[PDB]
Amino acid sequence: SLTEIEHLVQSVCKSYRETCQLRLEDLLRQRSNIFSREEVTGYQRKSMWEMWERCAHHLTEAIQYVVEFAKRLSGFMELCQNDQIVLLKAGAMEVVLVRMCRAYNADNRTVFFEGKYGGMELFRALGCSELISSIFDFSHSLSALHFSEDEIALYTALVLINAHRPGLQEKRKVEQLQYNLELAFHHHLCKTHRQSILAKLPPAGKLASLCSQHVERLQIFQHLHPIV
Amino acid sequence: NMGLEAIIRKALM
Ligand SMILES: CC(=O)N1C[C@H](C(=O)Nc2ccc(C)cc2C)[C@@H](c2nnc([C@H]3C[C@@H](CC(C)C)C3)n2C2CC2)C1
Repeated sequence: SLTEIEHLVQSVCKSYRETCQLRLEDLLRQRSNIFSREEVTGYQRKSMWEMWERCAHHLTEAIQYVVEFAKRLSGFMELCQNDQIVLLKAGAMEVVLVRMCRAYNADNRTVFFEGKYGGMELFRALGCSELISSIFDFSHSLSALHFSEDEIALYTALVLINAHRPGLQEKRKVEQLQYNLELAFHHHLCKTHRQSILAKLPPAGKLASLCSQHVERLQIFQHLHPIV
Repeated sequence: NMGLEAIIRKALM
């Protein structure tokens, strides 16, 4: 029934809001708080390692929130441990990149980072100009689409609940959940006259994979660097 | 990625 679909939509939105670190209202409010040129130079002078240490700690923190998101989804806990993990491995980082568009401000090309917004220059110490620049462009594109909270919640749900991931044991159960999500999302897109938006999405697979690699590089080589 | 997996396992349990 139509009412049943709506229960699913509200439920997915509930769980997404519950597992966002800051409420979207708060992110928008704090757009005004902007790093001064001196604070920017503060970050720019840090060592490569220190900057990646901080960045990876935040990448990690976001992934954990994405895991919480999955826990609160309708059929996800019912899946076997193997499946829960397979889906999170394949999709968690991509979810993190989508959730990031919320914290990006398109007006001034700046991003929430550790209490205040600042530009791309804030991350010079990381050294990976091509990668950082791409993460900015990706977020810029998503912002241009003006995804609402509901659209992000449902789309990120579908990023996780994908039935074609190699390694899944209970493929059918996962199809059941994915199909119900595509049903609810399709209905929501129809009522809001937003059917075409998913065509406009920029590709996120290569980018998320690079972020995962950087996160892993830091865990592997921690003994070579200072205690944290 | 195995690094990602470690974070996820811990978070789940
Ligand atoms: C609300 C909240 O708790 N946070 C919002 C932050 C945010 O999404 N910021 C942001 C957005 C777009 C863009 C393009 C860049 C950034 C930094 C969120 C955050 N802080 N730090 C990072 C890593 C991402 C990595 C930066 C990247 C250039 C390597 C540091 N992150 C994101 C979550 C992984 C915490």
